[PDB]
Amino acid sequence: TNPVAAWKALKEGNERFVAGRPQHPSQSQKPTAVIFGCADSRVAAEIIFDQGLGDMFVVRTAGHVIDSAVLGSIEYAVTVLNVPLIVVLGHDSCGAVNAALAAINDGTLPGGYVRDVVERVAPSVLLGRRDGLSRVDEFEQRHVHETVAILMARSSAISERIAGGSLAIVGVTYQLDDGRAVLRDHIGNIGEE
Amino acid sequence: TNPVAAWKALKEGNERFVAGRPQHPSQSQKPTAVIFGCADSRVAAEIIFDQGLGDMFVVRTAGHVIDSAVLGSIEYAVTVLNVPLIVVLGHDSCGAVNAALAAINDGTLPGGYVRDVVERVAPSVLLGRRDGLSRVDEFEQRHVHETVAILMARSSAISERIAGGSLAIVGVTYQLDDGRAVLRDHIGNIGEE
Ligand SMILES: [Mg+2]
Ligand SMILES: [Mg+2]
Ligand SMILES: [Zn+2]
Ligand SMILES: [Zn+2]
Repeated sequence: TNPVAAWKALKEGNERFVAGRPQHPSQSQKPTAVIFGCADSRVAAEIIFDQGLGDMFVVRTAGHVIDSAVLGSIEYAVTVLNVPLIVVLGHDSCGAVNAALAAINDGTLPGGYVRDVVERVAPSVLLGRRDGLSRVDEFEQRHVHETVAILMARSSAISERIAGGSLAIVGVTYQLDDGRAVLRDHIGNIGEE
Repeated sequence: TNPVAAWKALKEGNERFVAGRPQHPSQSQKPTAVIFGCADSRVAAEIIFDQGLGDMFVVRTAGHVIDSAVLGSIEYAVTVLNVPLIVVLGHDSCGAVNAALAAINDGTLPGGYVRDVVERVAPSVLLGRRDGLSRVDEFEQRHVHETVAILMARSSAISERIAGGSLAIVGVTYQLDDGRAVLRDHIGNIGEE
């Protein structure tokens, strides 16, 4: 019902997952959070954060790429379903980011609608390279950061609710082999204090 | 490695889920299938089909709406990752479909990027109404059907691989309270014979 309670639920759920003591095995009302994840993730966010049925509204694309339908999906959860928290969720060994890194090397983009994915991931890799980054996971962390920024800049409905106090957005990553959800970016009050 | 083996894996996995005897509790290589699902689904496809880690490449938007990034995501799995099967996965009590039905009644679309979602779901509801449909689940089944058609029409890379023998696309629905994955549409050879 607010960003503090929503983030508390996810943080505790990931503590239970990491501990190997889940409350909602195979997931055992209106959603607590929007999760914006990557299509090549190897594990469901509902497992990572140990949530039950209907707790999460989940949007997923290759490399977290955003177009109008992706944006409208997230805006729908916030404005229609009144969801109080958006989590941009990144992961280790992201293949989409590796594909973007490959295209930059070769100086040309792939064809068809695959172009549309790589051209939306490549800007973050280029910013990353300007700042001295060189590894897929470093680029993915930067791309999570940039994706949070894109969502606020492109959607007045999102940005207004964050300013107004009823929405927060966080950038979070995990490494599959350790399971910990690492909080990176946080815009709005989520009760960390 | 081909659409027959891919569909066999999913069908058997859903039989194990329904039976209450899963091999991959909390999900216990290159993906076996693309799943295109709805963001307001209440349960992960990895549970419904009892799959392990990395087995599924999952794209999700509100109401299965398609834009360039969604399409490119699916095309990426097929052309880069050589995934042999796309599953358009629908579900009961879909809120996005109910939101589209509401907008049609009122004769005007919602604002911001929410417009972009409802205007991509509304065409299926209108076709549904022309054919005498009236319930959310009937409209969702029709919308699964239309979404399979859209993917083939909009992507030459997808359509060519289906014609060529290396890709199939299926439309599947489930009702949460019974768990069964119901096969509705099937383009290509998936070994049902
Ligand atoms: Mg902060
Ligand atoms: Mg057929
Ligand atoms: Zn990824
Ligand atoms: Zn739905």
